[PDB]
Amino acid sequence: VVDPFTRKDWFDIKAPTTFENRNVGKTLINRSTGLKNAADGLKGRVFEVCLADLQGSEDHSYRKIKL
Amino acid sequence: MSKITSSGVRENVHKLLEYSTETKKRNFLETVELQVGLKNYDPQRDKRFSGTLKLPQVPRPNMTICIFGDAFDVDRAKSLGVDAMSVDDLKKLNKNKKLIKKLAKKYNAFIASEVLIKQIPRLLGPTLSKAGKFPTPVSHNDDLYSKVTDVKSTIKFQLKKVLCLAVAVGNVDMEEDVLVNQIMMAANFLVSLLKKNWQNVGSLVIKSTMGPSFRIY
RNA sequence: UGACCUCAAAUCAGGUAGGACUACCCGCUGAACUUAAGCAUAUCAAUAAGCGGAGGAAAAGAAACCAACAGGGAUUGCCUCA
RNA sequence: CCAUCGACCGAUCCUGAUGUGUUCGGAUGGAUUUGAGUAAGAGCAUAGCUGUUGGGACCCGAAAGAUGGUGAACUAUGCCUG
RNA sequence: UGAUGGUCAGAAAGUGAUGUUGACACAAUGUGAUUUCUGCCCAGUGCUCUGAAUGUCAAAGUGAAGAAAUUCAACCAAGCGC
RNA sequence: AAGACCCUGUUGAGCUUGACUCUAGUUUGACAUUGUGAAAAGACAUGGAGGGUGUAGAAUAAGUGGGAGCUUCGGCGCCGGUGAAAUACCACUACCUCUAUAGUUUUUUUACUUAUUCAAUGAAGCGGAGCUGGAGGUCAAACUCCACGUUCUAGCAUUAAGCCCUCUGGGCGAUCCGGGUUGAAGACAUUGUCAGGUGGGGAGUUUGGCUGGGGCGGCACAUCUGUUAAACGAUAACGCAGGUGU
RNA sequence: UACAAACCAUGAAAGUGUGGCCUAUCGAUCCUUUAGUCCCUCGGAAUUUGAGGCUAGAGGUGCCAGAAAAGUUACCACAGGG
Ligand SMILES: [Mg+2]
Ligand SMILES: [Mg+2]
Ligand SMILES: [Mg+2]
Ligand SMILES: [Mg+2]
Ligand SMILES: [Mg+2]
Ligand SMILES: [Mg+2]
Ligand SMILES: [Mg+2]
Ligand SMILES: [Mg+2]
Ligand SMILES: [Mg+2]
Ligand SMILES: [Mg+2]
Ligand SMILES: [Mg+2]
Ligand SMILES: [Mg+2]
Ligand SMILES: [Mg+2]
Ligand SMILES: [Mg+2]
Ligand SMILES: [Mg+2]
Ligand SMILES: [Mg+2]
Ligand SMILES: [Mg+2]
Ligand SMILES: [Mg+2]
Ligand SMILES: [Mg+2]
Ligand SMILES: [Mg+2]
Ligand SMILES: [Mg+2]
Ligand SMILES: [Mg+2]
Ligand SMILES: [Mg+2]
Ligand SMILES: [Mg+2]
Ligand SMILES: [Mg+2]
Ligand SMILES: [Mg+2]
Ligand SMILES: [Mg+2]
Ligand SMILES: [Mg+2]
Ligand SMILES: [Mg+2]
Ligand SMILES: [Mg+2]
Ligand SMILES: [Mg+2]
Ligand SMILES: [Mg+2]
Ligand SMILES: [Mg+2]
Ligand SMILES: [Mg+2]
Ligand SMILES: [Mg+2]
Ligand SMILES: [Mg+2]
Ligand SMILES: [Mg+2]
Ligand SMILES: [Mg+2]
Ligand SMILES: [Mg+2]
Ligand SMILES: [Mg+2]
Ligand SMILES: [Mg+2]
Ligand SMILES: [Mg+2]
Ligand SMILES: [Mg+2]
Ligand SMILES: [Mg+2]
Ligand SMILES: [Mg+2]
Ligand SMILES: [Mg+2]
Ligand SMILES: [Mg+2]
Ligand SMILES: [Mg+2]
Ligand SMILES: [Mg+2]
Ligand SMILES: [Mg+2]
Ligand SMILES: [Mg+2]
Ligand SMILES: [Mg+2]
Ligand SMILES: [Mg+2]
Ligand SMILES: [Mg+2]
Ligand SMILES: [Mg+2]
Ligand SMILES: [Mg+2]
Ligand SMILES: [Mg+2]
Ligand SMILES: [Mg+2]
Ligand SMILES: [Mg+2]
Ligand SMILES: [Mg+2]
Ligand SMILES: [Mg+2]
Ligand SMILES: [Mg+2]
Ligand SMILES: [Mg+2]
Ligand SMILES: [Mg+2]
Ligand SMILES: [Mg+2]
Ligand SMILES: [Mg+2]
Ligand SMILES: [Mg+2]
Ligand SMILES: [Mg+2]
Ligand SMILES: [Mg+2]
Ligand SMILES: [Mg+2]
Ligand SMILES: [Mg+2]
Ligand SMILES: [Mg+2]
Ligand SMILES: [Mg+2]
Ligand SMILES: [Mg+2]
Ligand SMILES: [Mg+2]
Ligand SMILES: [Mg+2]
Ligand SMILES: [Mg+2]
Ligand SMILES: [Mg+2]
Ligand SMILES: [Mg+2]
Repeated sequence: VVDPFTRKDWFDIKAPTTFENRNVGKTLINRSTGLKNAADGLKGRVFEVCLADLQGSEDHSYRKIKL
Repeated sequence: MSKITSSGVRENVHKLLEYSTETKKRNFLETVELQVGLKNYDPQRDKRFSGTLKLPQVPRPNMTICIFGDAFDVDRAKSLGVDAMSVDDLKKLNKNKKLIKKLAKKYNAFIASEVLIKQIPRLLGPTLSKAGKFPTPVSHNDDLYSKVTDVKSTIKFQLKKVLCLAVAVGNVDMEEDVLVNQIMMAANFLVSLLKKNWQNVGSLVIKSTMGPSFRIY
């Protein structure tokens, strides 16, 4: 009826410098409007990414990091 | 309530006579062009209106005229009367867009005689006439020079499709109060032509080929 | 160190109010019996009872009146309107 | 004075002249209609008996309703002190 | 019923009872020591609970027409309905 | 002892209840009490300035009433040709827009405190800032945070000691400033007036007749046919057999 | 029910037809609504709305000459009645 995906804005996720491959990926959220900013409703999100991805090496395949 | 302010228009034609006798100008007299504002109406939606009565004194002091035809015409406007015509293009023309377009854009008023009943909706029609021409009711046993000198006094007041219609006439030769109320003897049509009559007024401006606006209604 | 404004105190100086009467008078408040052959609007009634306040009278009173006439001319009362 | 048939005035209905602010006017002639009328006034006033209505209403009589006041010396219950 | 409270009082109040109180309390009911138990029914009448969408829906307010009085229409709280 | 049972009365009262009609209270809405900001979606109004066609005029009209270099100049020039409407125009009006001034204006959110509301105290220490330490690790230079005299004991603590200046007195001791006593709450409650709901807690009243007592039944209560009805007509019973509100 | 004055239907006509072959099959005041006359009034004078009048229907009273109306009293009262 409305296709709610027309109002989504994409953001990039950056990991801390302790890891090597700091470009974790992308997320989305409802686009920032007058009533609600996208920023405040976006902080506090938790991403679970494999440690092997954050370092390239497969030796960390059995650990997964919450960011 | 009727926004008639004759005493207000007395001091305003003086302020018109300021920039037409005092203040600064070329030297002399010109075209009085006092305006209005006009609100509370609607250019579309409703209908149309018109009203012609010959004003007290002489408006157009240099009225432009072009008398049509030669049949019962001209022979009444020779010698003491100027203008007239010599048909000529009434048999040619009729295929040129101009000449008739030139006649309309040059002179300011024609006539209607008793034979022009043909030419107005035949030789012109969609070519002219209906574009904004008003034939003058003139015949034989009539007032002659009196009713065509009052043609200078014959003002209009028709409706188009714009909320302006702030036209005026006259000249500055008038005495200290020959206008003022002569203009008020022209507001009668503009009153009784609008829907709510004396209500559809948005502003009023005193002005000519000379002034701006001196705080009026 | 003195004005002003507002607010206080005194057994300050001098005054004033209260309470009473009931017949009449100026207001507030306010029933029901009754009548309607029942009864609720109505009626009794803008009355009884209750409260406040005067006087020889009180109140009202010199038009933000009546009129619709050929016009009257503060208030009050009687007769009439009815 | 009685019975009956008529006439006049008002209301209602019908007709609708000269005329005219062309919508007013309403002459004239009618109608099993209608009025507490006219048709040579009869009333006003005082008094009396009788009858009527409102009033306490021929006299006496409720169970009820309302308003304003007086009681916990009996007694019910709490408290205080014995 | 956790005090901006429950239950109750007063015509009102800058007014009161519980209250020198605070859920082992105050207030409102039913049954009626102990023993052993208190089954099925929420359709009705109550009581109670939510209202994201929602039929009904007052005054005020809104919009339109009208010269106005006014009329019509939309919206529409609680409640009812669900 | 003017039956207390029974009936009648257009006589009551106590009590009950979705009988009729109301009502205290309460609840819900609106208006007033009622003020100050910010933001959102937006609408307006006012000040600006600026903007435009499909052809044709190469020339971007969007409007309708008119002459003449005005501004040194003369860039472009002022009706005559190209358009339905004319190339400095002007004198101003009228529209409209899409930019800006920080103007009033509805619905939603959250900020303020002075109205209002709650409470306490013998209105005692409030707000802000500053001295001192404890820290952050200082990477300029002292920014941030914390604290700033009392904890084995059923004692005691009251009407300043001490120091500085000399001024039978002033300052420190006892840091400065603001005189908002201190909290809560806040333009919402509350309160006033109407409006809708709820309201046996309470108020007022009513709750036919006939009738072989009354009640229940029935309707003989408005009525029609035949008979009772006794040969005009009339004639009763909760008499007989039946009917009507279509 | 029989006519009077209209306007009609039917029938060749005379005639008949003013609801149902006859004897039952129904409804005041106040209020509202519709029709009619397009007539009178809104009272300082007018216009247009609005309102009020006059005449005829309808909305209904079945307790049918026409109140707006639930119970209980073994707590009971009064006026009476053989
Ligand atoms: Mg003294
Ligand atoms: Mg006294
Ligand atoms: Mg009273
Ligand atoms: Mg009496
Ligand atoms: Mg009575
Ligand atoms: Mg009686
Ligand atoms: Mg009674
Ligand atoms: Mg009264
Ligand atoms: Mg008295
Ligand atoms: Mg007195
Ligand atoms: Mg005295
Ligand atoms: Mg005297
Ligand atoms: Mg005087
Ligand atoms: Mg007088
Ligand atoms: Mg007098
Ligand atoms: Mg009399
Ligand atoms: Mg004639
Ligand atoms: Mg005639
Ligand atoms: Mg005539
Ligand atoms: Mg006449
Ligand atoms: Mg008579
Ligand atoms: Mg006589
Ligand atoms: Mg007596
Ligand atoms: Mg008597
Ligand atoms: Mg008497
Ligand atoms: Mg007595
Ligand atoms: Mg009573
Ligand atoms: Mg005692
Ligand atoms: Mg007792
Ligand atoms: Mg004792
Ligand atoms: Mg409480
Ligand atoms: Mg108070
Ligand atoms: Mg408690
Ligand atoms: Mg129980
Ligand atoms: Mg118990
Ligand atoms: Mg037992
Ligand atoms: Mg048991
Ligand atoms: Mg059980
Ligand atoms: Mg089962
Ligand atoms: Mg159930
Ligand atoms: Mg249930
Ligand atoms: Mg409403
Ligand atoms: Mg309303
Ligand atoms: Mg409105
Ligand atoms: Mg809505
Ligand atoms: Mg609702
Ligand atoms: Mg509900
Ligand atoms: Mg007796
Ligand atoms: Mg007795
Ligand atoms: Mg008994
Ligand atoms: Mg009786
Ligand atoms: Mg009673
Ligand atoms: Mg009773
Ligand atoms: Mg009793
Ligand atoms: Mg408010
Ligand atoms: Mg304090
Ligand atoms: Mg606060
Ligand atoms: Mg408020
Ligand atoms: Mg209120
Ligand atoms: Mg109510
Ligand atoms: Mg209420
Ligand atoms: Mg109740
Ligand atoms: Mg009762
Ligand atoms: Mg009986
Ligand atoms: Mg009965
Ligand atoms: Mg019965
Ligand atoms: Mg019976
Ligand atoms: Mg009867
Ligand atoms: Mg017989
Ligand atoms: Mg017989
Ligand atoms: Mg006939
Ligand atoms: Mg009049
Ligand atoms: Mg009737
Ligand atoms: Mg009737
Ligand atoms: Mg009866
Ligand atoms: Mg009854
Ligand atoms: Mg018993
Ligand atoms: Mg019994
Ligand atoms: Mg006997």
